[PDB]
Amino acid sequence: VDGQPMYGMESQVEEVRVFDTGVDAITEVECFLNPEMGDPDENLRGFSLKLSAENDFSSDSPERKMLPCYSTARIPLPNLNLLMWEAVTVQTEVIGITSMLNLHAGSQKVHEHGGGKPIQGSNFHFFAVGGEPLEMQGVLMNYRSKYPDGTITPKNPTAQSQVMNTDHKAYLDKNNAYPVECWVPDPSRNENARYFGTFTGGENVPPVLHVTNTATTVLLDEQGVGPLCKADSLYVSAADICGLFTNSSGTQQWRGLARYFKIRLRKRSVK
Amino acid sequence: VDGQPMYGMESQVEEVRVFDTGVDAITEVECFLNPEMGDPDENLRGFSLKLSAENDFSSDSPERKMLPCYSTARIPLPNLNEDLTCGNLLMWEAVTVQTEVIGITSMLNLHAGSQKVHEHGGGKPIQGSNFHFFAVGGEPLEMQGVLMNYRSKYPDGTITPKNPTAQSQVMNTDHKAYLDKNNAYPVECWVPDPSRNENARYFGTFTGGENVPPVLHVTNTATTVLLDEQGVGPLCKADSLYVSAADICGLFTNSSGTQQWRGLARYFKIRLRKRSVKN
Amino acid sequence: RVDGQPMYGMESQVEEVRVFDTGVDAITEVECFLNPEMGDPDENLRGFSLKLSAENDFSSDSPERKMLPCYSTARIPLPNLNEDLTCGNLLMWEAVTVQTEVIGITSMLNLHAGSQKVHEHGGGKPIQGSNFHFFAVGGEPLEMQGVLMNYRSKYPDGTITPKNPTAQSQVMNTDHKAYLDKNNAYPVECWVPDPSRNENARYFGTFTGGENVPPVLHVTNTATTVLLDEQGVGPLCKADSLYVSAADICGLFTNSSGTQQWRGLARYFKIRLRKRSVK
Amino acid sequence: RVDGQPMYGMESQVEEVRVFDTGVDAITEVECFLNPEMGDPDENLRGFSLKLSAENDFSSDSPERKMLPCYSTARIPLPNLNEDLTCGNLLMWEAVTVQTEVIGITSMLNLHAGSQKVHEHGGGKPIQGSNFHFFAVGGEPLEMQGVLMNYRSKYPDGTITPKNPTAQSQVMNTDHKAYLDKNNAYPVECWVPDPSRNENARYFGTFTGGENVPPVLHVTNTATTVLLDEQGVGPLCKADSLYVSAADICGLFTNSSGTQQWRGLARYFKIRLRKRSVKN
Amino acid sequence: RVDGQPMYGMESQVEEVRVFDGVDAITEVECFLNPEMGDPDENLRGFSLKLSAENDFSSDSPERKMLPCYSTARIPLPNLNEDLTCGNLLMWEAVTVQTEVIGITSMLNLHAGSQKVHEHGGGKPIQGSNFHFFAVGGEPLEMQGVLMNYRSKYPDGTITPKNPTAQSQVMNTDHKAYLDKNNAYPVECWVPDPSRNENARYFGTFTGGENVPPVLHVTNTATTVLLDEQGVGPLCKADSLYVSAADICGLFTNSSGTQQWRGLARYFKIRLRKRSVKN
Ligand SMILES: [Ca+2]
Repeated sequence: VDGQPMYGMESQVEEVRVFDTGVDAITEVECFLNPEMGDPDENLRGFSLKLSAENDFSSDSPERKMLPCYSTARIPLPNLNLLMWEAVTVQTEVIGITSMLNLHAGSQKVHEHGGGKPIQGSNFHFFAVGGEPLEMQGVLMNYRSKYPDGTITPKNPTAQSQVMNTDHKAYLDKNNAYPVECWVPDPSRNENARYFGTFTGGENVPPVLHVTNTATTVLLDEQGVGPLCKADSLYVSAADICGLFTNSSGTQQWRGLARYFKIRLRKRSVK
Repeated sequence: VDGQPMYGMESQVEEVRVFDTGVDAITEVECFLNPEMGDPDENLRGFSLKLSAENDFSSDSPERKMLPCYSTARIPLPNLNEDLTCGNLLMWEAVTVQTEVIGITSMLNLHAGSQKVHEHGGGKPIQGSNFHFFAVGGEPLEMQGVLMNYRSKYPDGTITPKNPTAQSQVMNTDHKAYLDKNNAYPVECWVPDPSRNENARYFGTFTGGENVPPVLHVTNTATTVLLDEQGVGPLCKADSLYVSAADICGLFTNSSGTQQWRGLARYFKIRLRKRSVKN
Repeated sequence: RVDGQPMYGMESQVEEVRVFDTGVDAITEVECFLNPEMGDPDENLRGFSLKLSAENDFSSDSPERKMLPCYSTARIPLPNLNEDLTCGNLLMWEAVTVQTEVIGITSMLNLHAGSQKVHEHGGGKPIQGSNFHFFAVGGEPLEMQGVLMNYRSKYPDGTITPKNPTAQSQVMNTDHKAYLDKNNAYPVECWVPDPSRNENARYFGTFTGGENVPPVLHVTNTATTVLLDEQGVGPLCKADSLYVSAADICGLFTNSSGTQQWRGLARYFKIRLRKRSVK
Repeated sequence: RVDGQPMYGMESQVEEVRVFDTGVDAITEVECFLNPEMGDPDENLRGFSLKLSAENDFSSDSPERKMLPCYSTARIPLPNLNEDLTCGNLLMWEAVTVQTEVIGITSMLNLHAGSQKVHEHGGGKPIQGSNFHFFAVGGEPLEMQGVLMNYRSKYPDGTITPKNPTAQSQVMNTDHKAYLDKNNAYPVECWVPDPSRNENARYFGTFTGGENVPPVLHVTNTATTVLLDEQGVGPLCKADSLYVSAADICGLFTNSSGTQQWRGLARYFKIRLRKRSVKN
Repeated sequence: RVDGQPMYGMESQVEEVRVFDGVDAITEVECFLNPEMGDPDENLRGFSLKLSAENDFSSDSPERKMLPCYSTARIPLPNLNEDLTCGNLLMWEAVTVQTEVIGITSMLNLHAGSQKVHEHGGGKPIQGSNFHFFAVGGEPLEMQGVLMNYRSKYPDGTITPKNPTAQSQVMNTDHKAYLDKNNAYPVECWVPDPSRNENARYFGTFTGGENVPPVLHVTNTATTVLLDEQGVGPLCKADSLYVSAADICGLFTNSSGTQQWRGLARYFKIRLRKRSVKN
């Protein structure tokens, strides 16, 4: 899996803490994923290319830099070997939500003499923690969409690809390649990961984003077993499309933000 | 019941797992229902025909491909009483269900088909009136008919309240039906009958209006318990499990201003156990 | 006496009576429905009001009967329990739980009949705006308090409204006490359940006001309201009579002309009763 | 001293007093109501404000009395418990629970009287926009903190507003402490419950601001607010006085002319009290 | 150093210190933070300068008085160790916090300054993008910088991410700061750092959009518990308690159509206990 770097010089692991009261040592990993909104030039990191509109389904050829893609990373863990790292809990929030209080830069005035238009409209907030790559199912608004070089989209789509077509199974195995609009986490798989997403659609939808270091998601299933890290690898996945930025011209760009992860792991004996 | 296929080549059962630690054997059935929004041509699977408007109640003849219909399927289960003696009935009991709508991110395509929100703007998101509904039962879902307009003339290929009257716009107890055909019972004509469905659990939210935002959640960590107050889930009569859905996500608005319903498939993971019952 | 929707005879709105008897603490379930009373301006528009007037000065406000939604109510007769008991023993039916939902919420997905196009080439306008959803289960008729938008409103023949209203009738006037003793007569806009009484009933209501309010309605056979108070006592059925009350104004229907009508739906009730010893 | 809505005598807004006493731990329930104080611009428009002015410069902002909704409050007198007790024994009434709802929420379904048509041939405009729903139960008067949109506002005779306001009065100015000691005098726009005080009361408020905000109002006789703190102690009625406070601005009524008036409704209270032994 | 809003001396924003006492004495500290919205002149305390619009990302130079900043204060606490022998460390531990925004009803003034909503109408309520945030810690709040536009040129009197790059619009780990100065860290530049703040609890909700209604609750019955999973609250390491807030309520629209941020103060009641710790 070719994800965002989680070792070496550009590593997005900010801290590793070990809590050891003699038995059942907990390892906490603090890391982040950057959004992959399309980045139309070197200065507009975290934005998409301006959106096209009204393309007939027969001639729908979106530009690469217009398509937000899923973020993912493989975090390498110490080799234990059968003892496996088990993901127990995750704290996660979107980083930089207050940046949207800048109404002076770039955004269309709401009216004569007014401030800039806030980022608003369709948003998607999603994260996953797994012991293997996230498993995706493809579903398309329009099966005839012609997707650009550098994206991975449902192969040999049909009209059924607009509903459920079981041919479209993929691993989230490349960062910044699987367009959010083409793929969802596969509810029929991901037996070894936990995923969470909310889509809110509409022109005037307000973004609502919460931050707190007091909220924890438990990753243990009903049997008290968390995701188990195959090949000593921990997989984090995100999509955080916050809404649409409206320029003075009236053009619209997706805006995305990074997601923080604190994952608590323990060593677990397994068959 | 003539539903979406759940055996053979086109079966919409994706996986059957059996968890057997000697005693409490659980069978998990993973399946999906496709939406039945009307499918106006071979390319627009999951959409309706464009919506007509302002038909007088006296001349209201909606086209078949304009009407979303309920989805349903019969899942066949192993026979349990094949190797048992008289007086012993083992039945499959639906204990829990995990369900979510499949492909909710597809609505982040604002480049294809949808009217610009304003000059130089992106496409209009799918929005407006939506209905999200699912049912798990040991027999076909039981429906009650209610009509906006009793005089509506419904097209060939649909099953709608027979001999409607003005009372059919409120409660008319004549309009009882089994959801016994997939893609035939128009969502606008039928609701789950609260007076029946003693052997199923159903769940539905209608949200009406022009600008209603769709709000859809996905997670493999949420489970609905199907057991009643006595700890009994739906019991599968004739070794048949029934899943039913309607997932009208909202209205798609074309450049022209024409509007089509957009629907998505629903996933089901149903946990079943064997239960001893009298006779 | 209470002159409600019929709950015995040929036109009875009791759909089923089940008795669950495992030797002790027999439960009787009553399944019934109330139809909405939105005004029914002609024989074809059952469940709708007359079109809404606007801008009447408070000094000349004379709304038409068929424009005013009214509260629904019914007396359900129960078996006599004291026919076969000796003196000093009073057995009463006690309402323990209620399952209730609005019947036919999907009927609002008909956007082809009657409703004004949302824009050129568009579908019909969904029902939306001000709504009120209310139900009560009691052992006696529901007790009402009158409050008026405008005390000078002149209410039509066939309605019962606050007698001798004053400016204080626009806030709290304690003269305006009434029993919900007639179906389709007490205008919703004039009356609320009296929080100062109803010691022997449970009531529940949500008002949502505004032009563009989206309707949100849930259906499920898995949700139960417990009617027991802190002491574990439900409503007690005086004179062996169970009282159900409802108002389900779903929002406003907008015609092609731009005229608006209230749309209402029926409400289902499943009430669990047990026999209780009382002094 | 608190000059509130009448809660004894001929005009008393106590509707019922029920006593439940099974020999021990007697509960007294007090049922009462507060009327809204929206401004009442003439004798016929009880429950409404004067039409709203707009665009007054901060330097010349002189709102009319009948344009300002005010807090409602009342002192309910309770029996003395200490008349036949000896020195060193103090019994006080303790507020344990409250059931409260807004009275007359369905009155807003009158779209035929007074309200501007929503469009040609349409019904009247529903009441909507900025609303405030607030209630308090206490063993002493409600304690208020003043905060002003505009400190230079000149408030009319008949109102009590922050004395000698400053620019800091638009944020937190600790000079602006008051008791809610007069019904229909403390303008809602000038005052909030003081979170730094009210140790002997429980208060609850939601403000929702905006042009198109829908009113959402619930009624049920099955919902109870527990007034007990973490130690299981409710407000103590220290001079045998129970204090109820409310503000229920439901939104704006729009006339045919386009003028806007606040519309308010009364609030019902059922308060359960018990007798509690307290130290001298 | 933390140069915050005064919490000792004549201008102290500590309103009360209560002690509840035989063994586990609780000290309650009641204080407030004022908002720092920019205060464009001596009369407009709690407001920002009118907002500019449409600055190209390459020429974005916002004025100081246009930028809301985070509020913070260091509250000094009694020394506990003055009469203890070495190897014994008593520290103040923050257990709970009650907090609300002060003066939410001030937004019911629709007569002063605000543009009429329409001819003959009242003033436009404050509405749009808002941010409500508070923190309680035993050390200064730790911030991460993120920018809408990395090329923004921030005015003298602010502290903003040093040497920003395109990555500063997403996650750039160079932008670490302590909230060490009141009215200097612009809200739009900084968030609490989830990678740090091991010794504080923070809570924030951003709601963006033109027409967002402000929703604000007040009650003295709601408490936030600050204890972690081990039952340990923030520990005030140098006998210093840190409170931080940002309460941008929305936009005020003048008659001209110009817009200003409006902010309000936040109250804090913090319950502290003495806790024995290792040196
Ligand atoms: Ca009573």
